[PDB]
Amino acid sequence: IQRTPKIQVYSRHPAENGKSNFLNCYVSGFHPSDIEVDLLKNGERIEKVEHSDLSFSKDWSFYLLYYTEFTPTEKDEYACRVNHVTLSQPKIVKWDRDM
Amino acid sequence: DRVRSITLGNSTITTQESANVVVAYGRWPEYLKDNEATAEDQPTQPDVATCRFYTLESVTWERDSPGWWWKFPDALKDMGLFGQNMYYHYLGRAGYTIHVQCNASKFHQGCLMVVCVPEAEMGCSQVDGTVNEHSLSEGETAKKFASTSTNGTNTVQSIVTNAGMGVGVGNLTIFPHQWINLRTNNCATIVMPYINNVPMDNMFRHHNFTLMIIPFVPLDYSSDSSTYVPITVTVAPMCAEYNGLRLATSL
Amino acid sequence: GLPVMNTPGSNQFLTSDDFQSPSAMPQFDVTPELNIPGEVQNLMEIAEVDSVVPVNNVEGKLDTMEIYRIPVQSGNHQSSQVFGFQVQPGLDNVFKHTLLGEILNYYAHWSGSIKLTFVFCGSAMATGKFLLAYAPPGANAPKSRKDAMLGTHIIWDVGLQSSCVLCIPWISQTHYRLVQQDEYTSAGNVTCWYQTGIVVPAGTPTSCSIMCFVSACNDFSVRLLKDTPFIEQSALLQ
Amino acid sequence: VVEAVENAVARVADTISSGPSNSQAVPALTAVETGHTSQVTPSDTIQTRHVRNYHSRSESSIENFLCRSACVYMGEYHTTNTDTSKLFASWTINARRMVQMRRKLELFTYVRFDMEVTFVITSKQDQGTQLGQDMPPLTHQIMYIPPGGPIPKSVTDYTWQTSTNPSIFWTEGNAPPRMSIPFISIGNAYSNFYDGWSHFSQNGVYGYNTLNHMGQIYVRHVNGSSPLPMTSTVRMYFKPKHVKVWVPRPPRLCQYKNASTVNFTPTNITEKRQSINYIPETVKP
Amino acid sequence: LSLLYHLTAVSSPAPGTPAFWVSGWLGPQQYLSYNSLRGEAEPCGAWVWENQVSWYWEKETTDLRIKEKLFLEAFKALGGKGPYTLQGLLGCELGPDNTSVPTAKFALNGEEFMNFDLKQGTWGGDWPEALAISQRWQQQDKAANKELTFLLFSCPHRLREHLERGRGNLEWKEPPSMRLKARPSSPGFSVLTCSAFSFYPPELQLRFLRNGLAAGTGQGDFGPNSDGSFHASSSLTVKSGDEHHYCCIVQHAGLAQPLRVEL
Amino acid sequence: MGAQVSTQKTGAHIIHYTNINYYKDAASNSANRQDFSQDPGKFTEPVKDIMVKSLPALN
Repeated sequence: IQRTPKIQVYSRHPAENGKSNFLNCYVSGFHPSDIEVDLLKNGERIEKVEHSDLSFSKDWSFYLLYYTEFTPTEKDEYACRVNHVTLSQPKIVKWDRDM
Repeated sequence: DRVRSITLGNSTITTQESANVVVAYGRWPEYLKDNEATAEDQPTQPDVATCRFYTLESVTWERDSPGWWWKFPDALKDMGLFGQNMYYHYLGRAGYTIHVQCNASKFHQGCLMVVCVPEAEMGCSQVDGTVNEHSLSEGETAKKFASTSTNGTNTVQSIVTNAGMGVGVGNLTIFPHQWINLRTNNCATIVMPYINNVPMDNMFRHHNFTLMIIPFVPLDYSSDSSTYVPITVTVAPMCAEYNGLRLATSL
Repeated sequence: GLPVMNTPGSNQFLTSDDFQSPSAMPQFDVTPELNIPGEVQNLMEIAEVDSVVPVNNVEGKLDTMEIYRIPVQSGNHQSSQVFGFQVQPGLDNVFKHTLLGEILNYYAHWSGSIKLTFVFCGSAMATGKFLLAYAPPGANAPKSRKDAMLGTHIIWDVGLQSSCVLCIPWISQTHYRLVQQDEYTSAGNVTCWYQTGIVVPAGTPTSCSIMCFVSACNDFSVRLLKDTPFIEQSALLQ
Repeated sequence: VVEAVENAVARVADTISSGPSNSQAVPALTAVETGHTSQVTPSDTIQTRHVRNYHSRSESSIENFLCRSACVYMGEYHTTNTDTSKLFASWTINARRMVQMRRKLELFTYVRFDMEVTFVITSKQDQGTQLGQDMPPLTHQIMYIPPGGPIPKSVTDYTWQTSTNPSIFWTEGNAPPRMSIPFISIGNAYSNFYDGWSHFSQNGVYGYNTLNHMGQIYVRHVNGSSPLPMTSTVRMYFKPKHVKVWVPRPPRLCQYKNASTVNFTPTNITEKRQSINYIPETVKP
Repeated sequence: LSLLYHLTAVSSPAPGTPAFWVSGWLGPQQYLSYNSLRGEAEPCGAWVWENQVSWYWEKETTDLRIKEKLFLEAFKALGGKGPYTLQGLLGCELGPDNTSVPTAKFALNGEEFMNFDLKQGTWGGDWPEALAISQRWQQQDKAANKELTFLLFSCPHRLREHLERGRGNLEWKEPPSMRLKARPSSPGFSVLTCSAFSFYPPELQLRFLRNGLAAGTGQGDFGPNSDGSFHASSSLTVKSGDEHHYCCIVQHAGLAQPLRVEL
Repeated sequence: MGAQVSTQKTGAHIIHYTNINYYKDAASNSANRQDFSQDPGKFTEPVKDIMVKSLPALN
């Protein structure tokens, strides 16, 4: 009775610098009710971060999406850190400006 | 007049401080008759490999002990071939002989009640809650009563003055019972027939009767006497029958 | 058709009636009868079984087993009473929750004689003698052994046999008494005293306990069914 | 033809005369360790006269003790509402919601009997800002559904056709309805106590709710009427007959908590008094 | 078109989190949000954009509270030790013209273990836990008839109301934006990647073509946005060469024809 | 016509009634309020050896 999460970080609008954009971190396929999701700007934990409702799919696996507002820049990076019951150490996923 | 011997199978029990023998309702264990049966297959009767004496593990009577209880069956499910026949069959049926043993010197004092309660349905410590199977029985190990109210979780409300059933403990003499008075006797014997509202039943799902041992007068001695006083229980099935042979179940 | 006339009591529902009635399941084949041990035919069979009496119902011991033990010790205590109580098998606190007491509280009238068995639970080396006395109504409770010896009494000697029976005989002006007893249907009282004392050798405990059981004799009967005042609810689903 | 039947009256034992005694017979000495209850009368301890006793134990028989009708269920339902669930009454059949008959029956482990059921139905007009109407007499339908039959979804359901279910139609102002039921159980007797589980792995449901399985009752108005709201109440009464019981038990001491389990709050053994020697004085000037 | 409700209850909740919460879905996107820390439903203001005066939101508050107390009662019938999570999927979906089809399934610790049958109006399963919980829910003595009418007269009625009450909020249709790029890989290889942003209908088809011959679909990743729009992605690792030949063709309902995408 | 005549319950120190059964099921009959049988020894003396009450209980 255990399912390890699955992480996907992306952006709503295309990543060209100067334009306002939405960075999204989408976790899906995990069956505890508890999970720790945070956003990082080159390690800097973003303060203003909103979330969505904690719903589940038809296989009774939960999914949750965090979204933040930003603007892309060639210099800075973005990442999503997650601590979980299945994870021995928190996973950090680096945001690709294409995926 | 106070010496007695009981032989069953390849086992025998002797006593020199017996009071008498209680037959639960004047009925001895019997086999099932043709004009009262319902299952059509031919039953098996081991008749000497299951009808014999098994000894449980002992408990230690201390100065402040509330009491103990065991459930039957499910206390003999690991006892030789009587336990194996339980795992392979769907229906079973048997009577019992119970022998309780506790000896002390002429300088000790105390009094125990030994009682067999049919269908001792027990209540939970949380009124809107449910008990566990582990909370009701532990096989060969005894469960313990308490002196005050228990809180726990999924446990039996085991204050001894209510006997875990919501009744007055002083009225349990309505059931088949004996007393052990340390100044009079050192053993108790009860012969119990098969009691149920159906002719046969499954032995893993239904606890037929409960054996309770409760000290009404606490144990006492003075200043050089033995402090360790154990109690031992020994049970023998009688007229055992089984029906419904298939592969072995698992728990 | 046939001329008839309706009498008073028509179209009423009396709880204690017994008339024939139509069956809702015609020609239903019931399960055969099984011969189960322990069949009951009369509630008087239950009241004839002994049950332990909570004589020590004092403050602070109502929820412990100590409520069942009468204390008794060695030494000079011939001036102090062992115990005493009223004979009210359905009203007194010491009797109303026993088997006999719980059966009587379903009725209004009772009659017959009672049995009180007493068991001594000391060591095998202790000896003693007791005086158990019953006094019919008409005077106050005896306050010494000299007064108590005037009623119906037995002198109990402790030995190999550990139990002694005091039989309370039916002595009354009416044929029945009320389960809810008043001054007019009093029954008397019972008391216990030291007759000779308790003597023990060295190496034994000096304190001991006595227990008391109650039951009914074979001339006992009850009548006038009623509801019992011990159980109650405030709403359904209970 | 006429056949005469004889009934044997059974009275209590008489008292025989006894005189003084000095011997080795000791009826007053015994041993309670044997689990045996002594059978001694006053004739063995005192001097008694001879009495011819005429008292009878007729009212303590099991039949006369249990053959009394008592309430086991009480329910309400409306003629019109905005819920569609208050328009009928329905419940599962058992004698465990009211404490009097429950405690009376629980004095025994196994019971077997037939039953006589009686219903008491009363209506009333709900309080409102405007009364005054002319409504014909109300008629009520009572349907018994054995375990496994279809369930009504509303008060206008096809299931009310009662093609095979037994049903009762009753008009107000008449005698209360009544019907007899035989002993309907798959076992050889009803069980008030069951120390077991429902599943062979020793888990699931524990206790009495594993063995009840005897159907439900539904009750409705048949008029579909009443421009002004009204309310009806139904009470059910059971009365066993041709009774047999087995394995007496000690009476219930603690109060009940729910209908399914036997759970309880710990209670005292009895009430207190001043001392172990206290008896009140009643002969005072 | 189908109305659905996802209900979740936990036995040992974390501090600050509700012990029971519900989410409503009218097809592909959500329109309801409920929890036990507040006790009332909340819309999104994007389906009817009109607060029905206490007759659509005070009507759902009651049955959601009933479900809350039922799911919380469902935990006192389990004698086990470890924590528990109870999930429920309840709703309906209308047929061709009439005759809605209902749905009621439940799962314990991530395994579907019981459902609700209508001809008897009872909850049912085969595990011991299913029977215990179903017995405790039926002892509530009014719960069977209430859910039995929740699934045959309330949700189909709400569905027929919703299909024409905010009808303009059902033709959400946006053409997705294509961003096809490439990035390095292991020596000799390179990863192409074609994405799609802000497309309302969830259905979307992607594929890789070498010059005019399809080379597969790769791996399709899907992710919702914080407004209802969706994001799709596909990638393919190929040789270092031919990277100027590939043209991923994307077809979408918001597109009039399968527009080709060029690097 | 299948009539049963039996004595009524009176006291001590024209007295019988008549009954007819009308239904085909025995569950429809009246109660058996006139059966008076006793057996206390089943619960009061459930011992294997007899105790004669005049001799000592033990030895």
